[PDB]
Amino acid sequence: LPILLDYWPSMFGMRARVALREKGVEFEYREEDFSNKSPLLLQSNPIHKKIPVLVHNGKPVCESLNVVQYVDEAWPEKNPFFPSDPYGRAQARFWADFVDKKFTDAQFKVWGKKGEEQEAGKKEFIEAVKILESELGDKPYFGGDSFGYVDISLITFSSWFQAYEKFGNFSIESESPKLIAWAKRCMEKESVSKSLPDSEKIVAYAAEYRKNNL
Amino acid sequence: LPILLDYWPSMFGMRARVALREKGVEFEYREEDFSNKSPLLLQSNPIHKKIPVLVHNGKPVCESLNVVQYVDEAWPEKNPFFPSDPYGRAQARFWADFVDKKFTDAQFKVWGKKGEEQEAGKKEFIEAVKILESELGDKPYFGGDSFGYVDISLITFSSWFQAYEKFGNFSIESESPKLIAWAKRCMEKESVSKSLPDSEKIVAYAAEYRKNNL
Amino acid sequence: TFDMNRVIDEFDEMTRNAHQVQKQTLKEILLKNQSAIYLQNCGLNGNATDPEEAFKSMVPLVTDVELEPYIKRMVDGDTSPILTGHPVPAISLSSGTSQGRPKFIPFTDELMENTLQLFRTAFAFRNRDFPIDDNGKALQFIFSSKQYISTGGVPVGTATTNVYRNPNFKAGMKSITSPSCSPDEVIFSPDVHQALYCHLLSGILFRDQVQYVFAVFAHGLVHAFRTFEQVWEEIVTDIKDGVLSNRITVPSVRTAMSKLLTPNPELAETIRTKCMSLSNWYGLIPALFPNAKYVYGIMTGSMEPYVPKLRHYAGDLPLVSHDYGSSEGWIAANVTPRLSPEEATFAVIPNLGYFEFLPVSETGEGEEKPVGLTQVKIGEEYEVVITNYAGLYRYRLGDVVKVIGFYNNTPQLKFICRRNLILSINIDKNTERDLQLSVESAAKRLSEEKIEVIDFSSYIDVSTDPGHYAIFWEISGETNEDVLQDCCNCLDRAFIDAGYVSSRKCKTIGALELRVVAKGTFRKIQEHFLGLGSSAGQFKMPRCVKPSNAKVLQILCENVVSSYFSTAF
Ligand SMILES: N[C@@H](CCC(=O)N[C@@H](CS)C(=O)NCC(=O)O)C(=O)O
Ligand SMILES: N[C@@H](CCC(=O)N[C@@H](CS)C(=O)NCC(=O)O)C(=O)O
Ligand SMILES: CC/C=C\C[C@H]1C(=O)CC[C@@H]1CC(=O)O
Ligand SMILES: CC(C)[C@H](N)C(=O)O
Repeated sequence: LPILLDYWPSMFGMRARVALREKGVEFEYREEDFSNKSPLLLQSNPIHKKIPVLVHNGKPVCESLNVVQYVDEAWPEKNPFFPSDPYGRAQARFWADFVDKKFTDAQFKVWGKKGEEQEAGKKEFIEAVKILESELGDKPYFGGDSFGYVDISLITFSSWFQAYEKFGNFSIESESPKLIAWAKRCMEKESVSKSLPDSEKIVAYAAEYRKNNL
Repeated sequence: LPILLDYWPSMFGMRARVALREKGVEFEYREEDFSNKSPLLLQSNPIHKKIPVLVHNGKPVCESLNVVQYVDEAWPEKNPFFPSDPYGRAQARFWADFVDKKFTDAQFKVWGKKGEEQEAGKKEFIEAVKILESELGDKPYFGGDSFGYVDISLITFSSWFQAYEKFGNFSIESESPKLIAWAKRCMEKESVSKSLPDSEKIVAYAAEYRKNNL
Repeated sequence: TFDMNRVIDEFDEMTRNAHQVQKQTLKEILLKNQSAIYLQNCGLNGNATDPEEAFKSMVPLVTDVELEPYIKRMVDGDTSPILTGHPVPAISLSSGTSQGRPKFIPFTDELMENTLQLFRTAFAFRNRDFPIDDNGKALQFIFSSKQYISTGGVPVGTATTNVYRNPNFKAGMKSITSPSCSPDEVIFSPDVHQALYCHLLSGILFRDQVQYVFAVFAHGLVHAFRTFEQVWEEIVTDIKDGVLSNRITVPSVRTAMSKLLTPNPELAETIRTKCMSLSNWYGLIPALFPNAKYVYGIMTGSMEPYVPKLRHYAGDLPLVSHDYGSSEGWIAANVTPRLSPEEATFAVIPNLGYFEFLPVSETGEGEEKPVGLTQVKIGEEYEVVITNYAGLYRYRLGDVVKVIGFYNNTPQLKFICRRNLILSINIDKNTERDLQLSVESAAKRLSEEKIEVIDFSSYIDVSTDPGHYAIFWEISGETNEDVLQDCCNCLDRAFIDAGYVSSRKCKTIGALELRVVAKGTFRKIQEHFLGLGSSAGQFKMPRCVKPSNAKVLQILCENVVSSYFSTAF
């Protein structure tokens, strides 16, 4: 059994749990204390000391996109996250990185900041969301005909959409119901219905992170 | 014929050039004036407007590391950059992510900024080249038993090594030698020996950058 | 940006680039749709190099019945994406009926571009043949006043509703239409029959510089001119005193006419002296605006017979035929509009879908496989199937078309058609005869007012507890609530079956709501449908709505000219 060192509000951690559970893999979930990080995480990651990291075959694999690609690659016989063609796995990667960087910074300043960046970031969020709806054109999912790579990349950001609708104070549903409803399309599936923790609690911890630092 | 959108001192454009030339493609380079980003680039990435851009079947392939695995997958028969196991792939990808974060930014700090910013960047890069040195351990390369994925990723920084040594007024070699040492080793590959421009010029572009923003 | 010459050569070479632009459009449409579930079931994934080969041989053809549940699943609370992707901002309907039940179809902003772009063209071909003044106006008997919200809290709507109050309508159509007579408020007036009256009044209002009259259909025109025919004495009077007729009751739009109105007595002397000299309103369309370059609308297919009563209205003024398309996907444009209605044909526009045709060539019908768009045979008739942004993939709409010629490398289509008809049996009934009889029974309470009932529709609403059916109505003129309330009772009192007797008397299904709608409503489901991309077999309106109906539904809620739940019961 593979061991997951994760963080319950971590969306990237949510990437790993969604992927492994999206297949048919039985794995053990471990809560990390970032004040008291397990001997397992420091011996698995002595540098960034980051989650998520999964040990399989006595081997630690770290980074969310990297753990998930590792999942596709180690158990590829049922539900592939990738389409068969080079350019299309390339277009899941292109948008994986998009969700991962510019989109994840924009959202990070949504829940993590006050004033100027909060607002201009609300923009950014409305903008990046605006592009991702556009290229998807009309796909129920993302990375292939079923649950994909870039969809697991973004679905974890469903459990923060509601935090973003209070601190960013928008309704991306009433300016783009397209996206959260991928997310709720994707919520009919059990990798999302039992991996992504409760929406309210994310709001709680997002607001409480806001409480702890000024 | 593969059309690459490149920029003479792009470590990232070099990632693409080293990748392709490492594989076995005959391709064409076009030099960019980022003041006038080309019609076909502004069609390739109308928002980032960023290179390297390799164009195949009339489909733009973007982002440096995205572009080099593109290289792997476009011609999968002769020169693989990854080894056969999913684990090793994840470690190489892991370490490619390493090259791209604290390492790139720290170098950006050592030649691009000064003073309070500078030494922060200087301890950061010596730290980086040290974890680096530790993981290079012994191996001729990085991402497999031969010329690898991330070999491509970080070799292209070794022509900027000169600019780092001079503005830093350092010597990144007596603190971590096997690295630069591995780098002029990696210079013998015809992929990097002909894709990378001269370092006095690269130094000089850092000098133009510096002289502009003091 | 709208211009004449540079757009049309793009299009000439677009029309000659016919095959790559659709194969591209198909491969666009696949690359934007790689994630579609039915395709997983079909075996698809991306680029390949037999993709068009893989497509026509691996993905099966489909019907309204089979498509209902998927786009149904999109709409009801599960906001979830299926045969398109993105839960679409709107859903559409198809004329005729899915074994008699309603069908659902996804709408994306792509369609809005489709609308705009082919019109950007379309105005350019007609203004080529009928050049227009850049400071004039047009009379538009057009409406988009209505917006319901589906059972899932999801918007699903007509081409109409979706185009005019789309955020992109105003900026986009501003450079390709002579400014509308009507302030948009009266266009989206909750009462489009009082809005009509004001609409005909609006186009009547800025006539001297008016370049054309328009409706999608010339029956939008002859019914507008049969509406016109029903209302201009009162039009003199309401306009004369600078006080609008007491016929109008809606205060937001009444505010819109009051900001416009003041007392002016000479002018009436005039209107009355013109329209008289005719022998019954032959060439009225140039009477109203002697300077309209044309009368624009679809004039082929299911309704050749009112081009003559409109020619009758239009006189010797040229009668110009409208381009073809729908919410399901647009097809073909008359890039030579100067052509007569009977000989009028329309050329396909390239990136709005990927198109295929089933031949009728054998007897009836024919077991042969579809051929490509440039592979169609001249003079011969094929039925169109559609692959596009509207959630339809090699979809058999069910309509037979004739090929008349080629505009450079692109073909010109003809429609001799009318009804896409074979039916089957259902569950939105309450026998169609019963529902028609319901309207008939209750509507003669309105007939006491010198009124007839022009058309009707319905809706099953099972979000509410209990659920209630919603009966819909288009009448020829305005009246008061008491009689309409009475009317709803009679619709309840007219479904004569033993069954729903147990139902509503037990109220396990809650009281019938009659939302009476305003004029042009069922005219717009029509105006939607002949233009629809297929063939002219597009006119049997579905009469009662399961949750799977869409074109009549956005129409239903916001033009509640009144809405009532039965006081009996
Ligand atoms: N980009 C990396 C870094 C992730 C990262 O920084 N994660 C946060 C939690 S989501 C964390 O673990 N921070 C460690 C800390 O607070 O020092 C990844 O996605 O794994
Ligand atoms: N993450 C990028 C790094 C590229 C980068 O920094 N590119 C610079 C080359 S100097 C660039 O193209 N900047 C675009 C601009 O500022 O116009 C990639 O690998 O594509
Ligand atoms: C393209 C503009 C969208 C609106 C379309 C409607 C009109 O403006 C007239 C009909 C047309 C629909 C049709 O051709 O089927
Ligand atoms: C009016 C137009 C947008 C469309 N054909 C409809 O009637 O729905």
